Amino acid sequence: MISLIAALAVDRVIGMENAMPWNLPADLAWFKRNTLNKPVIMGRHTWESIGRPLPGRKNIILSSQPGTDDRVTWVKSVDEAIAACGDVPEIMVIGGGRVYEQFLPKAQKLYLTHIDAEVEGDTHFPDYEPDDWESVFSEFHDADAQNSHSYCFEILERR
Ligand SMILES: NC(=O)c1ccc[n+]([C@@H]2O[C@H](COP(=O)([O-])OP(=O)(O)OC[C@H]3O[C@@H](n4cnc5c(N)ncnc54)[C@H](OP(=O)(O)O)[C@@H]3O)[C@@H](O)[C@H]2O)c1
Ligand SMILES: Nc1nc(=O)c2nc(CNc3ccc(C(=O)N[C@@H](CCC(=O)O)C(=O)O)cc3)cnc2[nH]1
Ligand SMILES: [Mn+2]
Ligand SMILES: [Mn+2]
Ligand SMILES: [Mn+2]
Repeated sequence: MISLIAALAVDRVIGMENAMPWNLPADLAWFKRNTLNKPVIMGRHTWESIGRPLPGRKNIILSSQPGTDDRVTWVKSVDEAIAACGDVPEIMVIGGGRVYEQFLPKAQKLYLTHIDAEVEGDTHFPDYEPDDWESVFSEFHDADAQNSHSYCFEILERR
């Protein structure tokens, strides 16, 4: 099973200048809980944005060029990325925009955080057809002293 996990600001913005400009510790904690002990697939730009391997996960990087770091696994196509995960129950695709586009048709589950923040950005999450997806979990949180915007955790499953 393939799942996508992402955090979306208003208008599906997910990034600007190869960064995420907000800081929401509760959402990073949610990301860690839902990805720990699972393989994670990311594109090369997202690898450069994170800047280090994510511990406790098999890190798989898509790039058309040879890898430059043997602490992670480098693959050259979507099918190779999936194969490199082995026989696991759930593969997590962690972006960015181009990677989400390619994996969305193959995904059964979306873990989305909707952040109430207006962000200028240059990268968006794919347009997804709402009729294809059932909301099975949602949890709203107001802003607090640690998290400066309100946010909604949602899990959707392909109908
Ligand atoms: N808010 C969130 O949830 C979230 C999550 C992830 C990322 N982001 C943001 O998203 C942005 C990065 O997204 P992006 O769309 O620019 O880049 P991306 O999807 O991270 O990376 C694209 C790169 O991945 C490689 N790639 C993708 N598909 C491939 C394929 N089928 N075969 C081989 N290589 C492939 C290519 O690398 P080569 O050029 O080396 O071939 C391509 O240039 C940043 O702003 C980041 O902060 C946000
Ligand atoms: N909901 C969600 N939020 C994100 O911030 C996110 N980010 C990415 C890609 N970028 C990043 C950037 C940093 C870290 C990171 O530092 N993660 C630590 C945080 C642990 C914690 O804060 O409790 C990790 O071990 O996962 C992960 C992914 C992909 N999907 C996402 N999905
Ligand atoms: Mn092929
Ligand atoms: Mn197999
Ligand atoms: Mn806000």
